[PDB]
Amino acid sequence: SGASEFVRSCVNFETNVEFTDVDAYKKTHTAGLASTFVVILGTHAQLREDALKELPFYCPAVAEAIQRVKKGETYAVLAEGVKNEANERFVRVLVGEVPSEASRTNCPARPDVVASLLSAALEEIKGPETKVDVFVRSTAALAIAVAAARSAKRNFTAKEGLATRGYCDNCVRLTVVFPTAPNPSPSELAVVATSTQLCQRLVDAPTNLLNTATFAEVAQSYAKELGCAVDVICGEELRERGYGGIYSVGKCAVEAPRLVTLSYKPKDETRKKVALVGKGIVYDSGGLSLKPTNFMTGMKRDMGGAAAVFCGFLTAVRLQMPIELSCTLCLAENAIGPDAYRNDDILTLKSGKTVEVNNTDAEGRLVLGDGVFHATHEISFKPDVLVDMATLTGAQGIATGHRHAGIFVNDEEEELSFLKAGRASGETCFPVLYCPEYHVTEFRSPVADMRNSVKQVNNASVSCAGQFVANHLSPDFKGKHIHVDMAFPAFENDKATGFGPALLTEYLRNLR
Amino acid sequence: SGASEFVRSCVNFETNVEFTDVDAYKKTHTAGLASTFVVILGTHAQLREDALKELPFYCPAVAEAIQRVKKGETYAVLAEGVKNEANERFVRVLVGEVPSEASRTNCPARPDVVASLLSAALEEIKGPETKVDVFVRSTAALAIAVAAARSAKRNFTAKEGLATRGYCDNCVRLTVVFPTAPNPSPSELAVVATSTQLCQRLVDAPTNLLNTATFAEVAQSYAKELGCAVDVICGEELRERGYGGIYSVGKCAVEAPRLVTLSYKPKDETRKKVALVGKGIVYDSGGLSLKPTNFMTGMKRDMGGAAAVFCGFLTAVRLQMPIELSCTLCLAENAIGPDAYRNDDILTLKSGKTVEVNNTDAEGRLVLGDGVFHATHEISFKPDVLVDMATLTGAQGIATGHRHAGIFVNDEEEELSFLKAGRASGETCFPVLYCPEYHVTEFRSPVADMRNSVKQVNNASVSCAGQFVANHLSPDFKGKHIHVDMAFPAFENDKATGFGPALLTEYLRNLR
Amino acid sequence: SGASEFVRSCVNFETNVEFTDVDAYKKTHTAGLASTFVVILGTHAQLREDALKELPFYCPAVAEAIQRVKKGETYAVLAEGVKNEANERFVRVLVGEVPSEASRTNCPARPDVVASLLSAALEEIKGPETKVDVFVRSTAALAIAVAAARSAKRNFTAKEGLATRGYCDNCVRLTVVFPTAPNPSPSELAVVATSTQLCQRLVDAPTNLLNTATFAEVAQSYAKELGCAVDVICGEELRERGYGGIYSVGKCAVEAPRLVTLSYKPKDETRKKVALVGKGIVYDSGGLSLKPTNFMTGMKRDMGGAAAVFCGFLTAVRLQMPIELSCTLCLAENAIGPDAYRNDDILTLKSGKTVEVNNTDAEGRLVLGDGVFHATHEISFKPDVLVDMATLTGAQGIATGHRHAGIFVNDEEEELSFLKAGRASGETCFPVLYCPEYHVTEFRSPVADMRNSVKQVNNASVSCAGQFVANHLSPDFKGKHIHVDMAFPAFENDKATGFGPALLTEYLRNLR
Amino acid sequence: SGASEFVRSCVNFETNVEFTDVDAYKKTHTAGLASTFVVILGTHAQLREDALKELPFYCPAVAEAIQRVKKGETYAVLAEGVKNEANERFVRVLVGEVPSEASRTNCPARPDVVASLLSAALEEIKGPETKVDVFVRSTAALAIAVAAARSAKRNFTAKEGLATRGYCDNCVRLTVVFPTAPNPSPSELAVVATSTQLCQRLVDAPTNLLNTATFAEVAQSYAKELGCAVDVICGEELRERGYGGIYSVGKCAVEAPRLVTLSYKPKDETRKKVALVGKGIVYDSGGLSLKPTNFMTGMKRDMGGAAAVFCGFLTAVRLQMPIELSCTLCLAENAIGPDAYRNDDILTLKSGKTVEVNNTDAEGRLVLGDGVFHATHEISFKPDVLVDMATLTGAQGIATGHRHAGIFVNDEEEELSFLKAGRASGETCFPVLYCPEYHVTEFRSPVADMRNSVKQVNNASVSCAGQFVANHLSPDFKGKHIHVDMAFPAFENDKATGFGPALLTEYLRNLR
Repeated sequence: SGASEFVRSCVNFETNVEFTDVDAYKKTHTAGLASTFVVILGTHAQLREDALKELPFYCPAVAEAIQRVKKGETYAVLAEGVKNEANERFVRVLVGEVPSEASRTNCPARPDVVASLLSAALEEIKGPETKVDVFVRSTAALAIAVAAARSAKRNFTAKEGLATRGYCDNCVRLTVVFPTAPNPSPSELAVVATSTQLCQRLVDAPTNLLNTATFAEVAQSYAKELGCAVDVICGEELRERGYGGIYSVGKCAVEAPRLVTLSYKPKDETRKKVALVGKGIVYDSGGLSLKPTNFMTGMKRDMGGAAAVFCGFLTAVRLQMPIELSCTLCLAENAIGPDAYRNDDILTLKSGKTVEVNNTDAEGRLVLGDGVFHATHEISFKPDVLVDMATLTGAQGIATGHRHAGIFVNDEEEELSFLKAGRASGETCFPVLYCPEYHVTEFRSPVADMRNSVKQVNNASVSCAGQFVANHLSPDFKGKHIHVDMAFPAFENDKATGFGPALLTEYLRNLR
Repeated sequence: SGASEFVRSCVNFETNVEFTDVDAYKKTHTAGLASTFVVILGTHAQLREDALKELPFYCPAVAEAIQRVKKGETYAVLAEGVKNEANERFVRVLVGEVPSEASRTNCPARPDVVASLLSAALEEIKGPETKVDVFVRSTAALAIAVAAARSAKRNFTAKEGLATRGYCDNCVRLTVVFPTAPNPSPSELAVVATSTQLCQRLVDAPTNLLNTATFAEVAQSYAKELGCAVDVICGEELRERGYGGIYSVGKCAVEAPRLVTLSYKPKDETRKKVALVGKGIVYDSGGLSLKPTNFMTGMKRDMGGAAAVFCGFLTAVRLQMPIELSCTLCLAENAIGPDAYRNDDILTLKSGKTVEVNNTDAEGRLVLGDGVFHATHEISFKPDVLVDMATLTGAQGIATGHRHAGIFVNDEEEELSFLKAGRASGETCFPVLYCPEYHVTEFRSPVADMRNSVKQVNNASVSCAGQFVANHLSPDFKGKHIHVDMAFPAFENDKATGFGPALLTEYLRNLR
Repeated sequence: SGASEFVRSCVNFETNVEFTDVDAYKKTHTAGLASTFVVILGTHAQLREDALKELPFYCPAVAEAIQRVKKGETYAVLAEGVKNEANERFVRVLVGEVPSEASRTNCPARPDVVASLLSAALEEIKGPETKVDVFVRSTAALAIAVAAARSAKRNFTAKEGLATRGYCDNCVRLTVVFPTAPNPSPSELAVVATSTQLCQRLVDAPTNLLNTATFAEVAQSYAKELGCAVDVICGEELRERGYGGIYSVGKCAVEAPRLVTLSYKPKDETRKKVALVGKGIVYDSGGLSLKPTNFMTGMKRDMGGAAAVFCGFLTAVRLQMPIELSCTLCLAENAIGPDAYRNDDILTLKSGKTVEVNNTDAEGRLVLGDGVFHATHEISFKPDVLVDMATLTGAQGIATGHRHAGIFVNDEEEELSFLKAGRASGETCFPVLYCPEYHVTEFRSPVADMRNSVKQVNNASVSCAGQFVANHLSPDFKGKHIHVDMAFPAFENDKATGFGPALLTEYLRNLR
Repeated sequence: SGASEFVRSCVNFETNVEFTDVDAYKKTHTAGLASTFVVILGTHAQLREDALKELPFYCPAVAEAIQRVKKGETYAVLAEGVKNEANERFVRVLVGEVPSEASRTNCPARPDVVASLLSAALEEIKGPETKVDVFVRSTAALAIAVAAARSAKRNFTAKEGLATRGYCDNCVRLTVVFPTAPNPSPSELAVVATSTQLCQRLVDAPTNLLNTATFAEVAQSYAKELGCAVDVICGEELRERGYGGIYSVGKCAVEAPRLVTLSYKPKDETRKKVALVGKGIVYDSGGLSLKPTNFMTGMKRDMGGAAAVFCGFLTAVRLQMPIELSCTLCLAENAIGPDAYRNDDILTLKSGKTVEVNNTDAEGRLVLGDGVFHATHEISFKPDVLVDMATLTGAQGIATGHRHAGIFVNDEEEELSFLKAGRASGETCFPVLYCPEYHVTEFRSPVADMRNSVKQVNNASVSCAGQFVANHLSPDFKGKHIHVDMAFPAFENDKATGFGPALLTEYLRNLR
């Protein structure tokens, strides 16, 4: 009933962020400013432009704020003599200075800071459904929209009885104002913002609300709404049909494991054919290889990859992108108990390859193994590109850091393409070593085709986990393979960031 | 059947210790000494008094023992020419010297040493139901009675087939002889000794004998005997009635969790109204936050708080104290398995506050949370004082040591009062920091009202665990709150001490 | 070279904080406000008082700030139309709301929040020697002065070439304005603030600047300035004169250990006689019991106790308090190397008692042992009270938390008195268990009078370390003994707080 | 004594490998085969070519070996009827099959397998100076030469009295035979092989032979031989001239730290100007941040970076490459003792920036910091490119694995160029994240310009160590910066690989 209230919240989810521009704002709001809380974000150079002097909140207090504000920080004032709909004497104005410096591996618009400046600014807002206008000087529309959405306080929350108000603190109604009409359009940015926030909510929902059944149910309802095909292979049907990876990982849990596959065939021409596969570990105990407490917190987030691909798919269908798409969610709970798969058991994955389990907490790659094979051999079409997303390795952070998802890719060109998409979306990635000839030796088994956990921990371990998944691709698959490890990018300041869908959306938007 | 034999043992439990005085001993036993094993305990000054020279076991051997015995130690002799009922040539006499030094935070009669000297003396006794007379020179009746009771070999034991003789080695029948008629009276000391020993037996019973059902059953039978009301909220009834703390902690176990509440309304005037709440974790695995083996031994003792309050209650009813009393036992097993509450799950306690679990082994405070709210909002009366007892923190030892229970108290005066009661009973306490404004910040949650385990371990962690419990008190409760952490005082030399009931008894006896 | 520049900085240290009141501010600054950056701190009730409306920075913007500001937080505005000396259009005004809630163990004026609000407010100030006025509504002068001083950015720092400008960033000149003439007076608060900041600087100085020689040298120069007697027992003189604790702990280091004793006899006659002893471990490697890296960072702060007592002394002499005072600094570096005292070596302390070392990282209590004996047996007078201060135990935090120094005290009345002094100064304390009879057994040695490290870690270990020190008091000392463990209170947000001197000052000021 | 014998061995070092081709072999050795031990290495396709049938060891036994041999493995036969100089009945022939599969990040000629096949083949050779001919089918001359050199048993060794025969087991004289005249030439490959082996020997020499003095002495003697300028800044001269990083790291050791700089100006004019800087930690104890035993073994290899750049330089000078070159060896021992730099000390590097040490075992970046600044500000010319090489992070392995050195590079084009050079040399690299904006925040200090060890371990830690070094580049340096982390590539099967010099050689050879 808390579950079914959280399901209804996901199924009907709309965003609290709208997009417009300065001139449209001027034509529409002829009754002065339409809010009494205003955030103005730009670089030092952008904030010093004459154009700012004509904006409806500009006044001498705001000009002083611009002169005094330091890089990376906000400077708040009360602006007087700025007419407004509420007829307040004062308007609250925050000015935030964004750094201009950006490395070649980073988004030039620095949405990392935009997000955190906005986030800090919005902590002053309590009341329900308060109008806030964010005037931005960057024209990197997509990156900005993501940053705004993930910062708009639509997070999962069960504080102060909010379980009966959609597990959401509805404190902010946000309007982002670009300098000029944005590309992409306002309504596309809204669909993107909606996906980012839904992903954010799915990731931080506790497992007692989001389990394999409830997640499957969300996908099914969205499937009906969007006019998409959907297929669920549940529980014993997985064992009987040979899906020994995902089945064995999930069979101990109270809610059965499931492979959930959604399909979209566009009405217009198909420019490409793409398969998405996502690690949907709704909770990770570690299994018989039990994690210590300090590593087991935040493991409700082990379904981050499935949320990312689910929300990427949802975006692409709503934007009616000209790409044939499958989306496979690999849903399981990694529980501990008498029927838990063991360290030494030998599983037969759907690939037909045998796996000796030497670590029950290298489970995500088992479910992805079955997912990727399903995507390359069991569905209605042959994808040119396969993207698998997972929040899998604590070594991901060590390798590529908190803000760059590690990517293991079998084609230089598609890798570059995927990196460009991260830089444009602000959901940035960095490559890990692609070198299968070295990685495969880490999984040598004396009794099965392979083990699931590396012999040496100190040997390109993010890459190895990608290689394990690659080992279960259909032998006839000759297409491009992108493996994303997004363990740390999926959360910031101990809250989900909604990372993944906008990355995908940008990558897919630019396929030809 | 071993269970039901242990239940019958608890339900009919009588003590093996009786109390009298020197002059009553002289009038009654006109056939010489009534035993052939005699222990004489006092300080250096007490033992050198002329009065000793008139005692029925005094003789030249005993006088030499007194001259030679060292502080903290016993000195054993065979006394000749001391007539006795058994007509033995010799009488075994042990003389034990108690230190006189006692700090302001300690019981001046030093029952710590009395206990350990007596304990050592009674190791020479094997045979069944052997009469032993302990002549004590201290007049601190209550403290002495406790020390005697906990040292009288009525411990739980399953050695050498003793499962079929009440899980008890019935080797000693003990008579304590004070210098003068004691205050309180012999029969009150017996009731106290009975409570101490029953508590001792409950604590060291293994969980395969004492689980949530069997403990509940003991309470129910005592309820019928004493003419007290009793109420049990069991298993699914806890989930359905919103007791999400205690339910979630216990639901994985084979025996269901239970809230067991006993009530006593005195026949005569009510001087005060007091609620007792006790942590009844019959076994602690740690749950998904599994303890290492060396920390998981002695975790049958995690119900020590429930035993303490149950036995305190039982004493107060049998002494017909003029206080209206409730006693709430928070009974659960913290098991590991598929339906175990998770690190990241969000529980709704009966308080209505949401708790994000970041450590499944900070479970006692969850069950106490529901207990204290039940006691402050769901029962027939409004208590002036609430005492919650738990064996909860390994940090308790670090803070206040092995012999002083840590107390977290919201009122200086009641704290002092409670400390005086510990010093008189010899079940000593010491305060921990009371400072809610600092403790509450340790439980900040990004998704719920609070977490259950501290962010920083190094920040008054015994106090913090007390504060967590305080957070779930009914908002209308304006009364005094005493939180006792008795982890280490509950056992000594790897055996239960029966700590708690006499502390309570003394505190309650002195309320006005 | 950098060392003698840091010595000159300490020797000539003046504070950047001045104190006054509203009416004296009004008579003096008749050109309006004397700064253009203003902080106003008070409680919700204090900030809503009519009196505020007449202060020289009050205006409608500021009134709105007061209505909107949240508890524990600051709210910044630009105030227009406010008379000021610079005649700026705007004055920067920050309003900070202090909580009114304070436990019985806490300072009612909540300087903890005052400090952190001020600290946050002062992060906007970069330029040199910028005038800032802090109007406070609390009349708890002493607490406020400390909070202000420690928050005024006079910290030790070697950033950006500041080694040649006294290791100090001179960015703020601070004026604190009370509602009425403060008690104590402005010039007394300035001396106190000077002491707090000097202590703060000594504690966070690195050991390559503050070693045993340089610290000794500071004390000697201050001694000459203040007209105080001073005595140094250095290196081999310590071994030869029997100071085997402090000598053995320090003898491996490059700079020799030293006992530095300062004396002050007042001009007025006084009955009151007090000895201060401080743990001066300029760096703690752990010795042969080497600390891991994550515990060894911040161990330049192991001289916190010596800084505290040195600065308490300096305050008391500058205020010409009517108390005869000695101050003994126990200076050593705990280094690792061939001549490092060993785990198993047997030392002969000055007390004449032998100590078997079973942990080289329980070193502070060794140097304090020699310090306290020196203070109770080797100096010109017999103190009524001995206070020893040390930053010693990581268990201190576990016991009494980050903000309350643990106190081990042999006299209930003096303990209460010392607690009252912590509450008034805002440098709060809380008692630990005083029970020597239990503590002494933790130091049983089979080959010497005692060990130095507890057998059991989980047995009132802060108390035990206090007891060890007590064991080396002169046998003829019958006076009051206060042992302060200030490990965690000495730092906050990874910067020194200057904790200790004001506590002492307040305790000493109120000796009757 | 053993030291000066190891110095003489390094100074006069000649290789045991010679290079030729099939046709030149045929014209020269007209008495048939010039050895009686023959290794033939190629791929499945290469080994089945008709050309093999005409080689002087071909016979029906060898043909069967080719048909039966498995990939990655060797297959040995005794070949009969093969013309040879010794006129033996049989010639020992080993056929090794190399895989053809190579990823885009790997050397296509797979010298990794060539090396290990050759290595296995050469384990049969014991006798002194035994002639072995290796016929290879790959034309990747440079890669092959390296593989051969590092596999030719010229390793450091002190077994069986070999301390008096140059710490070298002279068991093999090796002749590598390509299909056609190789590019580069035989005599260039010999110089390269000489460098690889010398590097291999320097890396696995124990510190009791190779310390900072002895390494400095080798460099000086080579300097004289080659006609190169050389400069040494030794011990106290480093402190006095402001080199606080390298000085502080090394000052505890018995042999003083040294900055050793060699220069080469070519005879031909050249625009290209390159600086090499190498981490020369001759032994790493960890300092006060002491390593456990299992991490401290192989720490004689912490000078791997200095050996690499020293040997790269030596190659480039002997080949008279048209590049102006400096080579700075940052020589120190990281010892433990009383004058060991501390965790909390604040160092002033030559850059003029202050460093708060929060880990004494992040020492290599301190010495490199002074090295890189010296190279960019204190030498006779302004390099266009700076390459710093170090064996620094155990995280390097986690990130980029055992065979790919991690590279942190400030210019995408130069990175690609450096990667191409690793693929051609077979000393392969892979990029780590370049994103200074994220890395610099990991080194925030409250008392100095920066810390030296990351706050978070799980945040692109190889990259962060690179960034630290970058922070101490001269502010006027606008050139390209390549930071190489070669911790694991420097050793294989617990023996030094000689990694680095050939990578450099190839990169330098191809500068445009």
